[PDB]
Amino acid sequence: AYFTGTANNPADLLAKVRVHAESLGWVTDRASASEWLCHNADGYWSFNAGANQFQMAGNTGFDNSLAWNAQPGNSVQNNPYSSKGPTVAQLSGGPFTRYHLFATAAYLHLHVEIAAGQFRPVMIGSLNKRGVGYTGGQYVCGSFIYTPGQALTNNWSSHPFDGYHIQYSNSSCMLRLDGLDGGPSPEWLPFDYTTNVPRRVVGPGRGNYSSQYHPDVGLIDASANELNSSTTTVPCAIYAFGAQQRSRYVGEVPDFGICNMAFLAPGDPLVVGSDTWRVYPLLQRGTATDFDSTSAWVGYCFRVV
Amino acid sequence: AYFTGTANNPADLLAKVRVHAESLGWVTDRASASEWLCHNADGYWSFNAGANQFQMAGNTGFDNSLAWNAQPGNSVQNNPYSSKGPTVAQLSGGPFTRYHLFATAAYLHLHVEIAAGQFRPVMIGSLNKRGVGYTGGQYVCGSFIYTPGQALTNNWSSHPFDGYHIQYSNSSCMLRLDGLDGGPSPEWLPFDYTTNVPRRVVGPGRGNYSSQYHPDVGLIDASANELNSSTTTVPCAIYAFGAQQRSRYVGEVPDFGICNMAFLAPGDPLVVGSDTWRVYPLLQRGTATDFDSTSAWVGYCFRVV
Amino acid sequence: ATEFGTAVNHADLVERLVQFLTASPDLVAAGQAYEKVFDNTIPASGTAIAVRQVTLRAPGLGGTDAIYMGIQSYGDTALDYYNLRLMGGTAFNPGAIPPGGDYWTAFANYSPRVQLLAWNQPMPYWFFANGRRFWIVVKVSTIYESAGAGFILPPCPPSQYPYPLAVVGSYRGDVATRWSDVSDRHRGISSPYERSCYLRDPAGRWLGFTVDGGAANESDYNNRTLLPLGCGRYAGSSDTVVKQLRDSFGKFPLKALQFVTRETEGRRYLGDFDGAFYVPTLNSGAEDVIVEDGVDHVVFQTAWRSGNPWLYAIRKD
Amino acid sequence: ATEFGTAVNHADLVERLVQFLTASPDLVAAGQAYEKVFDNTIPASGTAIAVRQVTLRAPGLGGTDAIYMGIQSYGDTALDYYNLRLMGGTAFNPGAIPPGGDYWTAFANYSPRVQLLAWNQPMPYWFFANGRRFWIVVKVSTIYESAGAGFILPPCPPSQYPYPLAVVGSYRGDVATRWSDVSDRHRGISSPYERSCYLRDPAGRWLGFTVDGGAANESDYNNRTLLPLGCGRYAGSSDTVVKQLRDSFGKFPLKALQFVTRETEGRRYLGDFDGAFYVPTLNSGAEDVIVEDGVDHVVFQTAWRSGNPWLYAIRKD
Repeated sequence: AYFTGTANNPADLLAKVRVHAESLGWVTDRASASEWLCHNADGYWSFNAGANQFQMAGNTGFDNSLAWNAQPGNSVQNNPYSSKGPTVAQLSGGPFTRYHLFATAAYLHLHVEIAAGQFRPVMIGSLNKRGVGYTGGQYVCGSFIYTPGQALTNNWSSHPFDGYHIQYSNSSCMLRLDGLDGGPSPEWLPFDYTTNVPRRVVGPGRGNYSSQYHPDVGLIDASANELNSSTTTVPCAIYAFGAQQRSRYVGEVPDFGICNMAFLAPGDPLVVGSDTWRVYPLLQRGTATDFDSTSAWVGYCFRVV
Repeated sequence: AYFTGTANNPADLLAKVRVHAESLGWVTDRASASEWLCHNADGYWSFNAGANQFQMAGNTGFDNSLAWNAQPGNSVQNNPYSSKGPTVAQLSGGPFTRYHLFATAAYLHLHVEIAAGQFRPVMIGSLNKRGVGYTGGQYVCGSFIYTPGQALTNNWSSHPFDGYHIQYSNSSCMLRLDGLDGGPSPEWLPFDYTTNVPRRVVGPGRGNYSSQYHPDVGLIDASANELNSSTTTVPCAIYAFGAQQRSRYVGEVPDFGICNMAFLAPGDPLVVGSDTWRVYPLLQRGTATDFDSTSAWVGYCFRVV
Repeated sequence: ATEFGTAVNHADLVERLVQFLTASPDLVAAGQAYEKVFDNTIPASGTAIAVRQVTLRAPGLGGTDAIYMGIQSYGDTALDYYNLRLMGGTAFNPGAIPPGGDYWTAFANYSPRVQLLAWNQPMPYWFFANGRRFWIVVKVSTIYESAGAGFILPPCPPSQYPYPLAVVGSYRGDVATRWSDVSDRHRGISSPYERSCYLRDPAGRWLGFTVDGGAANESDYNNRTLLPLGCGRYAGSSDTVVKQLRDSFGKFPLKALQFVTRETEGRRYLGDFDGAFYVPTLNSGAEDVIVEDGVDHVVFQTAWRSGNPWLYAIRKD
Repeated sequence: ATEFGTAVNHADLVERLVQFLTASPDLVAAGQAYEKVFDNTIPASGTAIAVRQVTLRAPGLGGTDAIYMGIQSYGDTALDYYNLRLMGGTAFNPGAIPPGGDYWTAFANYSPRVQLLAWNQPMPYWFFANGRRFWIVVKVSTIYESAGAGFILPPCPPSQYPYPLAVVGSYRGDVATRWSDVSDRHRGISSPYERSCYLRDPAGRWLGFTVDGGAANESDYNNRTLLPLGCGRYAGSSDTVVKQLRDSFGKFPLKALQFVTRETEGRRYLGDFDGAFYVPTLNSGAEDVIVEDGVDHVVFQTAWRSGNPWLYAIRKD
């Protein structure tokens, strides 16, 4: 359920997380030191480990004779982007201080502390349908950094479930929504807002950025209570846009919420109800208005079981 | 301690209050059906009952051969006023709904409901020295009405302990302060502000009137708490102005407070501590801003024993 | 707990409401019926309809809460309106009524009044009530009028915040208005504007919430708004997802309405409407009933316009 | 609980303050000593003095309360101010300090800082402390300066309002100042001005109080003031009784200081200063001691001037 450890290189994280997944019962169609083609009862995913980053891509079928980024129904070719690039998570090429892994039969969440105050979360899983009848819902997210030294959370940067980013080559996260507007079933909608594409998805990823497009940004802003120092979990709703510019609620991320870290430390416990919550910063804590050099006080909450 | 009754004429109240005072040990030097010359261990007072009003005056010595308003050291001749008028309490024809009487060995307080919603307070006693060394301190107050039908609480009106009034003939209340600024011991300081007389006294009498001169007016305004609907007692501090506009705090009114009735009815109880409080309106309840036709919500919180 | 019908006039409506509150089978069986502590008609009507004043007591679901409301009926024949006013408080005291004036001032922590617009005629109605809150909806031709009050559900224990009283109405009760008005200030519960929704701050302060700013309104309330319909604060464009929300394969998503305040001093989250949710408009409308997990919800729209951001659904249980 | 002495410098002054809070015979015997939950020096001093950060916890008289406070010693040699910043809160969390930045933000329900002005040279001092509040006064040559924080005494049971925390200082802590300032904003506790006294509302909202209004200050705080020195709200003349207050036959009357808020929403009485009163200036001044009912009181004057409104006394026990 909850695991911790250390890793000098990304390959060590890769090895330990595959060990954990196999121990849990995850089905790995192909396994290698750097390339995976795994799947579960929900969907298919493929991952590749680079020198200082991870490359992720969705999948719908298997073919061992094809490359890691050429599986049937791959997201590289089945996306509105003209660049045709897969998901990317930009990590470091050095010793990672620590990581925290949440493993389940339906989703996998990873939070890696590459260095003191530096964190790189990775999310894979499927959204809770909540009784809504739709095919797909598999989401794969990565962490991207624009430029070290300069504004780390600049406008061009992209984050998991982001709702406002500027980039023409790569996307930090992506979502699957099959059979939208009568199109072919294989559809891998990315998180973009400025491309004006007929079909796209948006999320509260960035948290409380100035130009974030989501109605719950205020809820995340007020997650902290000045009265009793109490914090509440806000469901992370995902919205999708159709050809006719008519939005449709699609669901929420299982066992995941956002809250302000204005009055809590990384990993501080606050048990709300019978369930227990683990809260860690997205990238790096700063001040309230430090939306350029760090991630401000946006906190990722995971339900620990 | 606490008495109630009815009186068809002012003479009835006269008889009942003298009976109560005598039963409580008060010493009456001379008594009659309409005139009084009484005293106690604190001071001397004289009262006269008119057709529809009471005439009161302080005293320092006794002389049975002198009229009711001609006793030694009488306030009529020993006051800065050029008119040389005694204290006056203006009432109605005599029909009284009820009267509430508070009697003690040191002070006497009366509140008569002349008619439905009409109340007239009468005050006699001495201020609590509170360790302050001064001779005198006896106070006698009455209730005066400017004109029925028109603005009842007009500027020209005067009230017990009033801090703002316009009148050249009569005063609603007085206060004794002997030997002020090296003058002769017999000195009866009236409650006036606009005469610019070298020596005068002021009080919170009017309550929370717009042009009321007292620093606690805010305390009276905020006496009612919106948090728990709780009400507190505010001591009725009195101020005396010296020969050259130098004020000297003199004391507080015993067993008396002035309190807001925004959220309370006449006579409702609100026990604060081991002591119990009785609250009855000054003249007549109105709205918040009705400072002309009625007495707004100024309240007289007393201690009942 | 729910009642649908037609009242021959505004008076008929008010005694229908009181009988529903005091004799509904669920209310009486569960011991949740409300108690009438005051009922008078003080004014001498001239060229106006008789004014009925009612104040009722409320125990709440647990029976340990003390909740007090007030209801007034006010109308004028010359202008042809029969406004019904509402207010709340924490204590009542009949003797605290001045000669003349009015009685609503006697309420402890008295709050400005809200009102519902109607007139003397057969009006279809909808009643929703519970031990902690009540909701009123009236169908006026093509216009739907609504209001209500009760307790919100804060995420904090009731021990330290036992009085989360909220009062909401279509229009401010400080002035008399005719139901035929077409001004934008006249709207529903989901979108308060110009003193249309008051809530008791844990500090006993009736803070007003407005989804949109207004010069006439006090500057204090501009910083506290209803986020779900007030997404414009952060969005850099007039058109946002909320205005373009639509069903998903025939399923109507129900979105909770939140209370939030963000001033210089601090931030806090207060609670959520109990039984009120926002829903889209396309391919739907008022009077519509949607079933989600076995509980039905009715659909209603604001009088001003029937647009996407001015349409809400209310749980009927 | 009381200590009179001379601290060789600001660092030694804070040192003596902490030793007084720890080992004072009254505090230790009664078990009212505070606990130090944090003490660090994060910054790398350049052309400035070392910065000391301290966070302490007070249990209160009954031992069931939770009080958190922080003290900072910020100075700049090239400008020669050794300011001592103060602030309060309800909880602390050392891990909530961001890389860089500061730690005072980690406080739960953080409040703007107040401060104390002095510099590195021997300085007479007057320290008053109790389980619920503390007072600091330093005689800076021609200037008397003072500050403090603690719990006020509301008239309501502590069951529902257990955190009446108040912080007051001579000047706002948002800017750096030289103790030779010539602005009217630099004054004492009895009369705050321009964010000089903050009080935590029962709704967890830090409400500042100012005796006199100010365009720079927020509009909300104008209507809430300290009545004793704010008599000008109702008086129709510049000269009032309070300005002309004087002793009576050698007896100096002590007047309690007041907290009151009169807003549009409602009114409420918050509490009084514990151990601070208003007294006149005539035939008296600073370093004066007056005994009332066997209890002594010291006399201090504001930095601005020693005028009648600009003077207050502190109980010494």
